[PDB]
Amino acid sequence: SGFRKMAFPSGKVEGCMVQVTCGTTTLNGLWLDDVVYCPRHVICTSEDMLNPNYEDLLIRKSNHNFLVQAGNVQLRVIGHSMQNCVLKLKVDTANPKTPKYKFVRIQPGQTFSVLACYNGSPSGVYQCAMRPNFTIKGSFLNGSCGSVGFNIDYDCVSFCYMHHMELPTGVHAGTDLEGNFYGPFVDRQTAQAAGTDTTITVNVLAWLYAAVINGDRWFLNRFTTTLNDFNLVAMKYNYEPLTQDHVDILGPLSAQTGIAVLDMCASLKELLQNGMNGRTILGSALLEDEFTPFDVVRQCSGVTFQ
Amino acid sequence: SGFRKMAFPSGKVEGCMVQVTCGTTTLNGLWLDDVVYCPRHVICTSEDMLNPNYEDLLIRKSNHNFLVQAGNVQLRVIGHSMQNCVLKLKVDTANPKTPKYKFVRIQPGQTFSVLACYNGSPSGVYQCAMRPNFTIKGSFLNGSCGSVGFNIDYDCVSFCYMHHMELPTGVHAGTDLEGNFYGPFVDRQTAQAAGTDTTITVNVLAWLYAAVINGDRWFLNRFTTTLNDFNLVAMKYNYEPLTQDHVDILGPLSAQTGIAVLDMCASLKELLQNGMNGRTILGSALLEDEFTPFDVVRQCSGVTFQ
Ligand code: NA
Repeated sequence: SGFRKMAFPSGKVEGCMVQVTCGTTTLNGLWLDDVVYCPRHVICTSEDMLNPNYEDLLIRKSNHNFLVQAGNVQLRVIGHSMQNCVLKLKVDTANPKTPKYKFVRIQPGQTFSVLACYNGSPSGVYQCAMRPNFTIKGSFLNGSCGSVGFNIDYDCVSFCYMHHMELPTGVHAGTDLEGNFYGPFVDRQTAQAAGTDTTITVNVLAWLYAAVINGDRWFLNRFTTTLNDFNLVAMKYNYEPLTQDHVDILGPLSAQTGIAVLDMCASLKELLQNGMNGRTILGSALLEDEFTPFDVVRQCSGVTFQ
Repeated sequence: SGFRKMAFPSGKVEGCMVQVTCGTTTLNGLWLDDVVYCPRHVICTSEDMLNPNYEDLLIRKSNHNFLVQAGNVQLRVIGHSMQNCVLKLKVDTANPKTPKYKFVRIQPGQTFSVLACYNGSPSGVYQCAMRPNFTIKGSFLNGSCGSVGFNIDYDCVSFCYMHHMELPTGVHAGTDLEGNFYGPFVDRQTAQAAGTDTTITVNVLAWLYAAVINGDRWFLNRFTTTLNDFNLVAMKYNYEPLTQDHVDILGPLSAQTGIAVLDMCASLKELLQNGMNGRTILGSALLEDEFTPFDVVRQCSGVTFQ
């Protein structure tokens, strides 16, 4: 037993990380088959970043202006193209370590692992959630751009995130692997409003199920509620509305614990209205929302990869 | 910017994980060169765990009683030997993915990453601390036994932990890679008391420095303390005594932030006495003690591995 924030094993992603240099800018690229994927702002200086015309900046670059290094192997660039906010650098060599993969665009509230990288080399792996406002609360320094987020299902790597920027607020924004930003963000060093963020209600509930399974039960109460009643409370506390689809997703955890979702909603409601009275749940003095129902089932059943 | 509980990239360790089955018992092993290392209780049934004579039990076992799977391939056991609480299974094939490695015995309060595994298959990676009482608060399901803990220094994997036991109280006990238990624990399914745990003071200070570097400064004050007077208060809240060795270890973080160690101790003193009063530090409602000073420096300056 025990319950931890767990990242996917990073080995299949480590084998794909490369360094991309264009003029004086170096960041990270992802090498799958004979294509290297990286943030288009590799072609920008910090001056260009205030108001970049990517089309005109890219027209100045040839294949040989892109230095791509995989460990010590120099790759040769034989094509370049811009797709939305990503550059695709065609190289003359297939990555022999290419895992089975998919490109996926994740929904807000979904979790993924980030392999944080500098100069094409891995520094660390951590789990996070795509906030309802399509930001992530990461650990990204100067040079981390091109670091990717992913899920692993047995042998298949689903790439869902590439890192592009830090907002002035110190939260993180980036794209899917087709180069489309999550949220309204743009690859320009400018003031950018993220949404009002909200708590991922179905994730908090999943983690209350996790707590019961590990023997934390103090917050279980003799109340029930309705969806519409619970949702009036969720709106007051800036929690995402709960839908029947969310109830259906929680059903296996309901079945295990013998606690009907609406009874667990009545418990969450009392926690929102009364606070936690300085008590903890799974070693947290806050309600955690960065575990999906699928993450709680995975960690509580013992699913594996390779 | 941003600060996350970051694990080491796990690729080097993934290539070393195998499955070891002896009769009804399956757990994880570590394949380095032509040796597979695993918990010696792989030779025990649940029935045997009550009072095993390992010497006698190991005598009844033949090489071919040890089923070793490295993915789709079965390794041939040609040797079995006991070192303290680890079995070394000699195999006919050296691991071609053997990284540069050391075995190291770590100190209470030091941190490491765990590659959690089931039936030889890596399932996830997390960073934890060796508690002052030599337990780890992990996430370990039936058969996660044999999962290892490690650090990386440049190119060399330093293995420091193998998981052996889930204590009845729900924390975890295990050995160095020479099979010596951390703390007073034994590989017997028995009631075992863990010592009184304490909070890792030098780690909480390191994490307060990480907070300031990331723009969380509300807990700073213009109060002073001697090491001796801080320790009188730490003693009251079950915090480890802070030594000069500890103050010296925090010096680089003092130097970067311009906040004297004893000034940060004056801050922590205030935090223990008045609590956090509804406020958070780096997103946490509690004081975090699973970051070392070294962990904060390498996260905050973007150290990488190859
Ligand atoms: Na721990």
